[PDB]
Amino acid sequence: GSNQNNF
Ligand SMILES: [Zn+2]
Repeated sequence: GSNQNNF
């Protein structure tokens, strides 16, 4: 799957 981190 794809992963996104938005700090
Ligand atoms: Zn993955």
